[PDB]
Amino acid sequence: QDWEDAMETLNDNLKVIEKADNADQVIAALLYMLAAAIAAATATPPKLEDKSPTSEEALAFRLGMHELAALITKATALAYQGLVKEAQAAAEQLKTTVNAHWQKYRS
Amino acid sequence: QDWEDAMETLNDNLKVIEKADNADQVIAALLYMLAAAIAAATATPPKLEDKSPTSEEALAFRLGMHELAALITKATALAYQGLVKEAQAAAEQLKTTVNAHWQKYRSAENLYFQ
Amino acid sequence: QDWEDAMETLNDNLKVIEKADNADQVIAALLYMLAAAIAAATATPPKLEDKSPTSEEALAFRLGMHELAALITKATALAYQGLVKEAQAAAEQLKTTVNAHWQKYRSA
Ligand SMILES: [Ca+2]
Ligand SMILES: [Ca+2]
Ligand SMILES: [Ca+2]
Ligand SMILES: [Ca+2]
Ligand SMILES: [Cl-]
Repeated sequence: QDWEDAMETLNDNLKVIEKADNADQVIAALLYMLAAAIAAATATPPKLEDKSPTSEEALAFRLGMHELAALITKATALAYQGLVKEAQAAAEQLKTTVNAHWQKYRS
Repeated sequence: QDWEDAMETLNDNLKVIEKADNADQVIAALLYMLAAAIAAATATPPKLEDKSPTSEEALAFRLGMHELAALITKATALAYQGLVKEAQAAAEQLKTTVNAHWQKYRSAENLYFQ
Repeated sequence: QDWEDAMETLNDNLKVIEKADNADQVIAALLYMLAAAIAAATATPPKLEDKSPTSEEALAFRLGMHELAALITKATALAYQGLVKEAQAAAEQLKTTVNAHWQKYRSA
């Protein structure tokens, strides 16, 4: 999947998490988000199409995707413990961090 | 030897997944693969022994191992849902990707000058 | 968020694992450790404040954190199979790794 596909998967699974009723649906959605965040870190967003992958700018992009994976993993740990509303709050919060990355690198 | 060892762990656990009878057996094998994929991205394969770790070619290698981690994680999501046949099919697909990475970065010395 | 805050989360959750009685307690703590290791790889520790983020020294730091995430994930696989004592022994090994990394990268 290209970068925009991975971002769509993040968007689609955030919507699943906010409507979820039990931990298993929240964890499954977070695992799909984690896979997408890892994939996004290996892809090239539009704003970086012609940049050297070892540039400071490309590294900052990949680190930003790694930050998303950290937050997704923390929300997975909350949900694993049965703290489903807490994991849902964490997902709502990391929606804004995902959005920051999306807006920075899209188009 | 670290990269070759990780690749062996990937191949070993793909066989576990093919023989698995339930979701928990598949998930455990995928978690071992994910650990080996992450470890492999910190290793230097034979093809890159002489290159700067900050070179483009070394980064491309690391991102290729991260691609494998993403496929493994997706298979793990399928197995967590109970979609065992689907996770097994995803694993058969990532075997092809593991093979491609292995052929790209392994030592080619047996093939020199053929 | 601090590199130091991620190191504290790793330290805290190693104590949780050492006192655990069952696999789910170990798995939850390992997942918090995995989140912290990933987060730490995106931070700049004091030792690296004077270096380019694209330097070999910064890359070695990030790969040391990735190495820690691999060990954490392997301990999670052990605990997922019910091998609680094995997972706790793996955690004792990564205590050493976390300590070494802390000592290396703290202080400018
Ligand atoms: Ca597409
Ligand atoms: Ca069988
Ligand atoms: Ca503190
Ligand atoms: Ca403290
Ligand atoms: Cl076999």
